[PDB]
Amino acid sequence: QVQLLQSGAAVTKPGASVRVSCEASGYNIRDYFIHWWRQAPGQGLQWVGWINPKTGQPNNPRQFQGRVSLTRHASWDFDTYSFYMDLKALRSDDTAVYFCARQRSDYWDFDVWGSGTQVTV
Amino acid sequence: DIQMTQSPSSLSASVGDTVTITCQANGYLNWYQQRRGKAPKLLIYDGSKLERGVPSRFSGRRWGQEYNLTINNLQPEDIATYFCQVYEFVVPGTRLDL
Amino acid sequence: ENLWVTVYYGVPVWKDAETTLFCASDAHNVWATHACVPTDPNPQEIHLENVTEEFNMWKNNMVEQMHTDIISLWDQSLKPCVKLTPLCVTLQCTNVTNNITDDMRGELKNCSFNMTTELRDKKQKVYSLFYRLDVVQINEEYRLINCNTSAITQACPKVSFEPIPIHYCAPAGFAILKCKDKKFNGTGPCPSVSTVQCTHGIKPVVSTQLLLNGSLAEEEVMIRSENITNNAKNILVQFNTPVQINCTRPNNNTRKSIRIGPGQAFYATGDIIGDIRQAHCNVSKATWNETLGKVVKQLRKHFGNNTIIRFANSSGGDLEVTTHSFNCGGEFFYCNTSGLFNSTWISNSNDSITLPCRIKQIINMWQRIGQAMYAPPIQGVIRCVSNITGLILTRDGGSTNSTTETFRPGGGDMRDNWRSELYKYKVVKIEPLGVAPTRCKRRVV
Amino acid sequence: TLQCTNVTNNITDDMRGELKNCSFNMTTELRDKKQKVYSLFYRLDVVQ
Amino acid sequence: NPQEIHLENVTEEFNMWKNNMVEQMHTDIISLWDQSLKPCVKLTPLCV
Amino acid sequence: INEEYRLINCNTSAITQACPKVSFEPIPIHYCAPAGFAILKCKDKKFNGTGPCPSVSTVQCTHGIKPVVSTQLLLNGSLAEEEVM
Amino acid sequence: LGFLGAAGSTMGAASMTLTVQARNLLSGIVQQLTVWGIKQLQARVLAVERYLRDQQLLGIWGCSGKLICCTNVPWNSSWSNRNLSEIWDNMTWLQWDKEISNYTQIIYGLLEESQNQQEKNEQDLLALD
Amino acid sequence: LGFLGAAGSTMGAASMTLTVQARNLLSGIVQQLTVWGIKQLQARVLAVERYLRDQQLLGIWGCSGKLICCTNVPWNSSWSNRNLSEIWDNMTWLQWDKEISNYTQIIYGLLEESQNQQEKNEQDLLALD
Amino acid sequence: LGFLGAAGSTMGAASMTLTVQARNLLSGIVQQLTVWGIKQLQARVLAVERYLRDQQLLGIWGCSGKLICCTNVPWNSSWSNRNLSEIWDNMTWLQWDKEISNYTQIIYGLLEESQNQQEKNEQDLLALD
Ligand SMILES: *[C@@H]1O[C@H](CO)[C@@H](O[C@@H]2O[C@H](CO)[C@@H](O[C@@H]3O[C@H](CO[C@H]4O[C@H](CO[C@H]5O[C@H](CO)[C@@H](O)[C@H](O)[C@@H]5O[C@H]5O[C@H](CO)[C@@H](O)[C@H](O)[C@@H]5O)[C@@H](O)[C@H](O[C@H]5O[C@H](CO)[C@@H](O)[C@H](O)[C@@H]5O)[C@@H]4O)[C@@H](O)[C@H](O[C@H]4O[C@H](CO)[C@@H](O)[C@H](O)[C@@H]4O[C@H]4O[C@H](CO)[C@@H](O)[C@H](O)[C@@H]4O)[C@@H]3O)[C@H](O)[C@H]2NC(C)=O)[C@H](O)[C@H]1NC(C)=O
Ligand SMILES: *[C@@H]1O[C@H](CO)[C@@H](O[C@@H]2O[C@H](CO)[C@@H](O[C@@H]3O[C@H](CO[C@H]4O[C@H](CO[C@H]5O[C@H](CO)[C@@H](O)[C@H](O)[C@@H]5O)[C@@H](O)[C@H](O[C@H]5O[C@H](CO)[C@@H](O)[C@H](O)[C@@H]5O)[C@@H]4O)[C@@H](O)[C@H](O[C@H]4O[C@H](CO)[C@@H](O)[C@H](O)[C@@H]4O[C@H]4O[C@H](CO)[C@@H](O)[C@H](O)[C@@H]4O)[C@@H]3O)[C@H](O)[C@H]2NC(C)=O)[C@H](O)[C@H]1NC(C)=O
Ligand SMILES: *[C@@H]1O[C@H](CO)[C@@H](O[C@@H]2O[C@H](CO)[C@@H](O[C@@H]3O[C@H](CO)[C@@H](O)[C@H](O)[C@@H]3O)[C@H](O)[C@H]2NC(C)=O)[C@H](O)[C@H]1NC(C)=O
Ligand SMILES: *[C@@H]1O[C@H](CO)[C@@H](O[C@@H]2O[C@H](CO)[C@@H](O[C@@H]3O[C@H](CO)[C@@H](O)[C@H](O)[C@@H]3O)[C@H](O)[C@H]2NC(C)=O)[C@H](O)[C@H]1NC(C)=O
Ligand SMILES: *[C@@H]1O[C@H](CO)[C@@H](O[C@@H]2O[C@H](CO)[C@@H](O[C@@H]3O[C@H](CO)[C@@H](O)[C@H](O)[C@@H]3O)[C@H](O)[C@H]2NC(C)=O)[C@H](O)[C@H]1NC(C)=O
Ligand SMILES: *[C@@H]1O[C@H](CO)[C@@H](O[C@@H]2O[C@H](CO)[C@@H](O[C@@H]3O[C@H](CO)[C@@H](O)[C@H](O)[C@@H]3O)[C@H](O)[C@H]2NC(C)=O)[C@H](O)[C@H]1NC(C)=O
Ligand SMILES: *[C@@H]1O[C@H](CO)[C@@H](O[C@@H]2O[C@H](CO)[C@@H](O)[C@H](O)[C@H]2NC(C)=O)[C@H](O)[C@H]1NC(C)=O
Ligand SMILES: *[C@@H]1O[C@H](CO)[C@@H](O[C@@H]2O[C@H](CO)[C@@H](O)[C@H](O)[C@H]2NC(C)=O)[C@H](O)[C@H]1NC(C)=O
Ligand SMILES: *[C@@H]1O[C@H](CO)[C@@H](O[C@@H]2O[C@H](CO)[C@@H](O)[C@H](O)[C@H]2NC(C)=O)[C@H](O)[C@H]1NC(C)=O
Ligand SMILES: *[C@@H]1O[C@H](CO)[C@@H](O[C@@H]2O[C@H](CO)[C@@H](O)[C@H](O)[C@H]2NC(C)=O)[C@H](O)[C@H]1NC(C)=O
Ligand SMILES: *[C@@H]1O[C@H](CO)[C@@H](O[C@@H]2O[C@H](CO)[C@@H](O)[C@H](O)[C@H]2NC(C)=O)[C@H](O)[C@H]1NC(C)=O
Ligand SMILES: *[C@@H]1O[C@H](CO)[C@@H](O[C@@H]2O[C@H](CO)[C@@H](O)[C@H](O)[C@H]2NC(C)=O)[C@H](O)[C@H]1NC(C)=O
Ligand SMILES: *[C@@H]1O[C@H](CO)[C@@H](O[C@@H]2O[C@H](CO)[C@@H](O)[C@H](O)[C@H]2NC(C)=O)[C@H](O)[C@H]1NC(C)=O
Ligand SMILES: *[C@@H]1O[C@H](CO)[C@@H](O)[C@H](O)[C@H]1NC(C)=O
Ligand SMILES: *[C@@H]1O[C@H](CO)[C@@H](O)[C@H](O)[C@H]1NC(C)=O
Ligand SMILES: *[C@@H]1O[C@H](CO)[C@@H](O)[C@H](O)[C@H]1NC(C)=O
Ligand SMILES: *[C@@H]1O[C@H](CO)[C@@H](O)[C@H](O)[C@H]1NC(C)=O
Ligand SMILES: *[C@@H]1O[C@H](CO)[C@@H](O)[C@H](O)[C@H]1NC(C)=O
Ligand SMILES: *[C@@H]1O[C@H](CO)[C@@H](O)[C@H](O)[C@H]1NC(C)=O
Repeated sequence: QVQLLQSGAAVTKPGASVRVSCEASGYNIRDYFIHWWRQAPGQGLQWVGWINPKTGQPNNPRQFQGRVSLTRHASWDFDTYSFYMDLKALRSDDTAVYFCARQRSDYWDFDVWGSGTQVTV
Repeated sequence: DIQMTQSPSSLSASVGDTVTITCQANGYLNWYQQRRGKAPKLLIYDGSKLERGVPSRFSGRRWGQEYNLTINNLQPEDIATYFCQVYEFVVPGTRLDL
Repeated sequence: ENLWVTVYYGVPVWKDAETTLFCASDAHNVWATHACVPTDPNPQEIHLENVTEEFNMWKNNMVEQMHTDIISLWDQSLKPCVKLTPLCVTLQCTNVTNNITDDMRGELKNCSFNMTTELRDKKQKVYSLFYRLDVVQINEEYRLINCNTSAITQACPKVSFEPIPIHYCAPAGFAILKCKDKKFNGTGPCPSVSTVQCTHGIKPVVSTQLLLNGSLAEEEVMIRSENITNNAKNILVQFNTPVQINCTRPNNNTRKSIRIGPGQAFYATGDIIGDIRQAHCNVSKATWNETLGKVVKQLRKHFGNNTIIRFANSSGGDLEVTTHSFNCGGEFFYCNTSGLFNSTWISNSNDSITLPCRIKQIINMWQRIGQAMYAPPIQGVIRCVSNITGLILTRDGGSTNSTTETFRPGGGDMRDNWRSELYKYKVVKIEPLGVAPTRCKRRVV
Repeated sequence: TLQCTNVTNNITDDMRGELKNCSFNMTTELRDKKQKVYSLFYRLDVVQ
Repeated sequence: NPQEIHLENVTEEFNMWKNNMVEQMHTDIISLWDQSLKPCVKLTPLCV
Repeated sequence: INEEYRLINCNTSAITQACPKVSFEPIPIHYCAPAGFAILKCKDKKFNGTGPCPSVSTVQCTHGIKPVVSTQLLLNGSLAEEEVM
Repeated sequence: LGFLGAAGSTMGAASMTLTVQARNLLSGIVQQLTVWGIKQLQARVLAVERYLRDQQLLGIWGCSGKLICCTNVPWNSSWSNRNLSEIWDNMTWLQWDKEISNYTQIIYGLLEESQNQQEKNEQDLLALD
Repeated sequence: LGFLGAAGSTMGAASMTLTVQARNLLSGIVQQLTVWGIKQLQARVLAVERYLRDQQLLGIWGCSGKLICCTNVPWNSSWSNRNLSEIWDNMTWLQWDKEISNYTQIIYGLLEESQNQQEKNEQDLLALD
Repeated sequence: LGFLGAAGSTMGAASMTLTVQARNLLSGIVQQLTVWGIKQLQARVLAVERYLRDQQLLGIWGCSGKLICCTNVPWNSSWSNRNLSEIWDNMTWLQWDKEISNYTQIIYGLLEESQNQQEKNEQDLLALD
C-alpha cells in the first residue's frame, strides 16, 4: 500500500496560524516530490506548492509568499515521513480543504492522494 | 505560457449512451474524476494512457491541440466531476447527471 | 552479373552503449588517484567531417558512473581511520569571550569531558573547543549533534581533500565522441563531431549554489534545462568570464592531540592565538553586477520580451542547500549568499561585498544518514581564491499573466555538478562487420 | 544477567512456563548512562 | 617432473641487488602474515 | 608504571593473539612463471653477484625455498659447492 | 587520416582504410580491492570475448585471415534494389547500416551454410579421386 | 632438444624448431581474496592479451596459420648488408635482433598496407571479370 | 535438430552438423565481493583459455579456419582395422572415441611436425626458383 495518511479537521480565529500534517508509509519516500493543493467550496483546485523531501526544499507561488511554510521530518528508522504545511496570517478566503499529493513522473500525474483536511475561520 | 479551456460546463446525458468531453490545452494533460467530498482519482495520463485499475469504459485520444475524453456504456455510479490539468493549472470541471 | 554478397571487416560504424570507463591521471588524497593509470603525453584528437550525431544530456550514462565511483572512493578512505565511539558522552560547556568581536558572540563553546586512556581502568579529564553548530543542549550540559542518528569516524589527517583533474578513458572496442559546436544546447543534433580517447581534466569539486573551478563557455552565456516550462527542473547557467571570490578563516588555530586506547589519537582544538573574528568571502561588486546583466538577456529569450526578472534568496531547506557550501583547505564553509541575489531587472560603486560564513566539523557528506564523519582542525590560517563559473537556479511556479518571473538559487544533488562538465561527450560501441553487394564471386576450385 | 518472572496473564495450560518476562540494564547512546528495559523471552533461550 | 634444459653457447648478464624476484617475495609474505591475523582474538582488555 | 606494571605495547599499538592452531614452521616454496615468460638459471660454481654467467640454463620454477627469518646468521639455507663465497 | 576518419566519406573511399579500424579493437592501455581494481579487470575480459565472437564468424564463412572476402551467395533484390554506383559513391556505411539491419540475420544464415558447409564437403569427396 | 635449446645455435639450424617455442605460449598451469587470488587472475588475462596481439599482426600481413611466410617486400640494404651465408650460418637470433631493432617499426609499416592491402584489392578487381 | 542432437546418429550423418556444436563453445552469458562476483569471472577466463588451445593445434597441423581438413599422414592399421563402411555407417563418435583414446597422443605428434613442418620448409625451397 502507498497510502498518504492525513490529520483531522481544525478551525480557528483570523490572524492566527495553523499546521496540517500528512504521513507517508509504503514506498521509497525520498524519490518523489510532494505537492499541496487547495480546494474552495464550489471551485476548482489550486496549487499551493511542492517540496523536495531529500534536501527539503520548498516552492510556492507568488500569491502565498511569506505565509506558507512546507517542512518535512523523518525518524531514526527512516521508514516514516511526516510532511507539514503551516499557514501564518489567516483570513476568510483561506477557508478550504487541503490535499496532500504525491507526484509520480514528469507528466505531473498524481496517482495517490490524501483524504483531505477541511479548515475554516 | 499555458492555455487551457474545457467545453461542456455540464452535460446531462442519461444511462447507457456515450458522451465526450473536450479540453483545449497547449503543452502534457491528465484527466481526473472526483465525487463530492472525496479526493480525486487519476483516469488518463499523458492524454492517451490509462491507469492500471480502471474500467476500460474510459479512453481518450488527442489531435493537434485538442484532447478528448469519452466514456462508453454509462453506469449508475459514473456521475461525478471531470476536469483536466496541465502540470500548476487546473480548470473548474464539468458535471454530468441522468 | 547478378550481384553477390561480400564481407567487410573494419568498417566505420557505431551504436550507443554503456560500459565501465577507467580513469587516468597525471604523474595521498581521498580520490585515490594513486591507482589510476598514468596519462599519456599525447592527447590525440581526430576530426570527423560530414557527420552529425545526436547528443542528449540528462540521460548520459557517464554521469551515473562518475557519481557512484566517488561515493565509493570516499568510503574506501574512511575504512582504516579511527572510530570515535567514546566521544558520545556528556559535555560541560562554557561561552568563549576572550577578545571576540560582537557578530562571534555565541559561536564558540569551551567544553570539558571525561575520556578513556590507554588503560581500560583509567580516565582523564580533557577540554576542547567546539562550534555551536555541532552541539545541542541535553535538557533546556551538551552532547555532539550526531549521537542519536549515526556514529562518527575520523583520523588519517595525512589525506587531503584537494581535487585532482581526472581523465575518463574508454576500453577497446569503444569510442568517445565529442561535440565541438560552440552554441550547443543540451540535446539535439551536433554537426561538428570529433573523437577522442579520453576526456579533459575534470575536477570533482563539490559545491551547492555556485559552480567553482569549472570550465567556461567560449561565445556567450549558456542556459540549459530539460523542459524549461516544468518548474520542478533546475536551470544550469554557465558563464563565459569567471568571477573571483576570496575566502578566509582569519583565526590562528592550534591543535592538541589526545591519546584515547593503544594506537588511537583524537585531534582536539586548543586555544586561539589572538582575536576571534568571523569567516567570510569577498566579491567584487562591479564584476558581479555586470555578469548578472548578461544572464537576463539570455533568460529573456525564453520568456516574453518585456518581462520583469527578479532574483531572491533561498526560501528554506537544510543548511547544505540554503547556503553556498564548499570546502577550502580541509574546512567546510557555509556562506550566506543573500547579498548576491537581491535585485530586479526591468526592460528598456567600486567596492566589494562581504558574505558571512559559518563552519562545521560533523559532516554528513552524501544524503546517507547512518555514517557521519569528523574533520580535524587545521593549523594556522586558511585562505583560498576560486573562480565562479556557473549557477544553479529554480523558477517560481504559478506565474500567470506572463510577467514577473522570479529565480532563486538551488542545488543539493551532485549529479547536476557533473552534468556541467560531461555535457559534451557520449560513448559508442564499434560494429566492425558489414555486408554489401558487389560483382566479384568466389573462385570455386 | 536478566531478572525474569513468569507470564501468567490470560494463558492456557498447554503455555505454563513457556514465556518469561525479563528485565535488565542496557547501554544508551551516551556512554555514561544506562537504561532499564524489559522484554519477553521464550524458555528455550534462557538458562538459570 | 622438474624439467631443466641446458643452453649451450649462450652467456647472459645477471645482477642481484636489482633482481625483481626479491622485491616480490618480500611483499608477498608481509601480506600473508596479516591475512592470518585478521580472524583471531583481539586482546583489547589486556591493557590494564 | 612509575618508579604495578603494564604490558610494553600499551602506548604504541594493539595486540592480536597469534591464533593457536596455526604453525610457524617454514615450508619450501617454488616460484613459477606464467606463460610467455621464462626463468633463467646460472650454473657457474664460482659465480659473483653480477657479471656474465657463461653456463646458463632454463627452468620452469625454482628450487624449494624456505622463508626463514633470522638476523645475524642465515639458517637452514643452501650451501656453496666449491668454497666460501 | 586516423581512427574513424573515413566515417565521413562514402563506402568506396572508406573501404580503403580498414586496417586502422581493425588495429584499435584489442588494446591501447599497453602498460598499466574492487574499485579501479575489478572495474578494469571486468573490461579486459569483455574486450576479448567480443573480439573472438567475430573471428569465429569469419572462419565459419570461409573468410578467416581476410578483410575483404568475396563469397558465393547471390544478392536477393528483396533486401534492397539500388544501382551499384548509387551505393559505392553517394552514401556511407552509417547510412547503409540502417537500411539493411532487418536482413543481416537472414543473410548470416546463408553465409554459414549456403556456401561453406555446402562447399566444405564437396572438396572432401573430390580429393578422394 | 627442448624449450629454448636452439637459442644456442645459428639461425639456419634454430629455425627448424619453431613449434617448440610456439607451443609454450599459452599455458603450463594445466590444473589448479586478493593474494594468490587476484594476482594470478591478472596473469592469465595478460597472457591471452599478448598472444592475440601477435595473431592479429600475422593476419594483417597475410600470414595467418603459418610459421614461415614469404612476403612481397624487397629488402632495402640500408637496413643491413651482409652476405646471406654470413647470416644463416654464423650468427644467432639473439645477435641479429639487436642489429635490427631500429628498423622493425619501419618494416612493419611496409608489410601491413604497402604490401597486403595493396594486394587484397587487386584480387577483388580481378575476380569480377 | 539442435545442440548435440546428432550425438545419437552415426558418424556419417553426424558429420553434417559441425557448426551447431562449434557455435556454442564461446558464450551464453551474453549480458550481465567474490560469490557470484568472482565465480563468473573465473569461468569466463577458462572458456577463452580452452578455446584458444584448440585453435592453436589446428593451425599447427595446417587446418586453420576449417572444420574438415584431410592431411598427408597415412593410417597405420595398428591403431585399428575396420572396413570403412563399418565405421561411417554403423557406429557413433561416442563409441569410436573410446576405441582410440590410447593412440591420439601418438597421432598428434605425426600431424604436428612429421607432416606440416616437413612441408612448410619445402615451399621455401620451391619458391626460391
Ligand atoms: C579552486 O582552485 C584554487 C586554485 O588551485 C584553489 O586554491 C588553492 O587551494 C589550495 C588549498 O587550500 C592552496 O594550497 C595551500 O596553500 C597554503 C598557503 O601556501 C602559501 O603560503 C605559504 C606561507 O607563506 C608565508 O610564509 C613563507 C615562509 O614559509 C614566506 O616565504 C611567505 O612569503 C609567506 O610569508 C608571510 O607570512 C609569514 C608568516 O606569517 C610572515 O612572517 C611573512 O612576513 C609574510 O607575511 C607558503 O609557504 C606557500 O608556498 C608554497 O607554494 C609556493 C607557490 O605559491 C611554492 O613555491 C612553495 O614551495 C610552497 O609549496 C604558499 O605561498 C599552503 O600552506 C598549503 O599547504 C599545506 O597543506 C598541504 C596539503 O595538506 C600540505 O602538503 C602542505 O605541506 C601544508 O600542510 C602543512 O602545513 C603545516 C604548516 O606549513 C605543516 O606544519 C604541516 O605538517 C602540514 O603538512 C596548501 O598548499 C592554494 O594556495 C590555493 N591557491 C590560491 C591561488 O590561493 C581553491 O581552493 C579551489 N577551490 C575549491 C572550492 O576547490
Ligand atoms: C517540454 O515538454 C512539452 C510537453 O509538455 C513538449 O511539447 C511537445 O513539443 C513538440 C514539439 O514542439 C510537439 O511535437 C509537435 O506536435 C505537433 C502536434 O501533433 C499533433 O498533431 C499532429 C498533426 O498536426 C497537424 O494537423 C493539425 C490538424 O490535424 C494542425 O492543427 C497542426 O497545426 C498540424 O498541421 C498529429 O500528427 C500528431 O499525432 C502524431 O504524433 C504523435 C506524437 O507527437 C503520435 O503519438 C501520433 O500517433 C501521431 O503519430 C499529434 O496529434 C505536430 O504537429 C508537430 O509536427 C512538427 O514536427 C514534425 C516532426 O515530428 C514535422 O514533421 C512537422 O512538419 C511539424 O513541423 C513543425 O515545425 C515546423 C518548423 O518549420 C513548422 O513550420 C510546422 O508548422 C510544425 O509546427 C510536432 O510533432 C509535441 O506534440 C509536444 N507535446 C505536448 C504534450 O505538448 C516540449 O517539446 C518539451 N520541450 C523540451 C525542450 O523538451
Ligand atoms: C599563529 O600563531 C603562531 C604561534 O605563535 C605564530 O608562529 C610564531 O611566529 C613568530 C613570528 O614568525 C615566531 O617568532 C620567532 O621566534 C623565534 C624564537 O623561537 C625568533 O628567533 C624569531 O625571530 C621569531 O621571533 C614564533 O616562533 C612562531 N611560533 C611557532 C610555534 O612556530 C604564527 O606566526 C601565527 N600566524 C599569524 C598569521 O599570525
Ligand atoms: C543572511 O544575510 C541577511 C542579510 O545579509 C540576514 O538578514 C539580516 O538579519 C539581521 C539579523 O536578524 C537583521 O538585522 C536586524 O535589523 C533590524 C532593523 O534594523 C534590527 O532591529 C535588529 O535588531 C537586527 O539588527 C537584518 O535586518 C537582516 N537583513 C535583511 C535585509 O533583512 C539573514 O538573517 C542572513 N541569514 C541567516 C540565516 O542568518
Ligand atoms: C537588498 O536590496 C535592497 C534594495 O536595494 C536593500 O535595501 C536598501 O538598503 C540600503 C542600504 O542600507 C538603504 O540605503 C539607505 O537606507 C537608509 C534607511 O533605509 C536611508 O536613510 C539612507 O539614506 C540610505 O538610502 C536603502 O534605503 C534600502 N532600500 C529599501 C527599500 O529598504 C537591502 O539592504 C538589500 N539586502 C541585502 C542583504 O543586501
Ligand atoms: C565531405 O563532403 C564533401 C562534399 O561532398 C566532400 O567534398 C567533395 O569531395 C569530392 C571527393 O574528393 C571532391 O571531388 C573532386 O572533384 C574534382 C573535380 O572533378 C576531382 O578532380 C577530384 O579528384 C575529386 O573527385 C569534391 O570536389 C569535393 N567538394 C565538393 C563536392 O564541393 C568531402 O571530400 C567530404 N569529406 C570527407 C572526409 O568525407
Ligand atoms: C536527535 O536528538 C535531537 C535532540 O533534540 C533532535 O533534535 C531536533 O532538532 C530540531 C532542530 O535542531 C528541532 O526542531 C526538533 O524539535 C528536535 N527534536 C525534538 C524531538 O524536539 C533530533 O530530532 C533527534 N533525531 C531523531 C532522528 O530523532
Ligand atoms: C472529440 O469528439 C468530438 C465529438 O464528440 C469531435 O467533434 C466532431 O469532429 C468531427 C470531425 O472529425 C466533425 O465532423 C463533427 O461535426 C464534430 N462534432 C461536433 C458535435 O462538432 C472532435 O473532433 C473530437 N476531437 C478530436 C481532437 O478529434
Ligand atoms: C568526570 O567523571 C567524574 C567522576 O569521578 C565526575 O565527577 C562526579 O560528578 C558528579 C556530578 O554530580 C558528582 O555527583 C560526583 O560526586 C563527582 N565525583 C567526584 C569523584 O568528584 C565529573 O563530573 C566528570 N566530568 C565531567 C566533565 O562530566
Ligand atoms: C577553556 O576552559 C579551560 C578550563 O577548563 C581553560 O583552561 C584554563 O585556562 C586558565 C587560563 O589562565 C588556566 O589558568 C587554567 O590552568 C586552565 N585550566 C586547565 C585545566 O587547563 C581554557 O583557557 C579555556 N579556553 C578558552 C579559549 O577560553
Ligand atoms: C541495574 O543496575 C542497578 C545499579 O544501579 C542495579 O541496582 C543495584 O542492585 C544491587 C544488587 O546487586 C544493589 O546492591 C544496589 O543497591 C542497586 N543499586 C540501586 C541504585 O538500586 C539493578 O539491580 C540492575 N538491574 C537489573 C535488572 O539487574
Ligand atoms: C655450440 O657451438 C659449437 C661451436 O661454436 C658448435 O659445435 C660445432 O657445431 C657445428 C654445427 O653442427 C658442427 O658442424 C661442428 O662440428 C661443431 N664442432 C666444432 C666446430 O668444433 C655446437 O654445435 C654449438 N651447440 C649448439 C647447441 O648450438
Ligand atoms: C536411432 O536409431 C534408430 C535405429 O537404430 C534410427 O532409425 C533408423 O535410422 C536409419 C538411418 O540412421 C534409417 O535408415 C532407418 O529407416 C531408421 N529406422 C529403422 C531402422 O527402423 C534413428 O534414426 C536413430 N536416431 C537418431 C537421431 O540418430
Ligand atoms: C552564552 O551566551 C549566550 C548569549 O550571548 C547566552 O544566551 C547563553 O546562556 C550563554 N551560555 C553559557 C554556557 O554561558
Ligand atoms: C535550444 O533549445 C531551444 C528550446 O528547445 C530552442 O529554442 C533553440 O533553438 C535550441 N538551440 C539550437 C541551436 O537548436
Ligand atoms: C668477482 O668480483 C670480484 C670483486 O667484485 C672481482 O675481483 C672478480 O674479478 C670477479 N670475478 C669475475 C669472474 O668477474
Ligand atoms: C528473395 O526474398 C523473397 C522474400 O523477401 C523470396 O520470396 C524470394 O524467393 C527470394 N529470392 C531468392 C532468389 O531467394
Ligand atoms: C632505403 O632506405 C634509405 C634510407 O632511408 C632510403 O633513402 C632509400 O630510398 C630506401 N630505398 C628503398 C628502395 O626503399
Ligand atoms: C604401425 O604401428 C606399429 C606398432 O608400433 C609399428 O610396428 C609399425 O611400424 C607402424 N607402421 C608404420 C608404417 O609406421
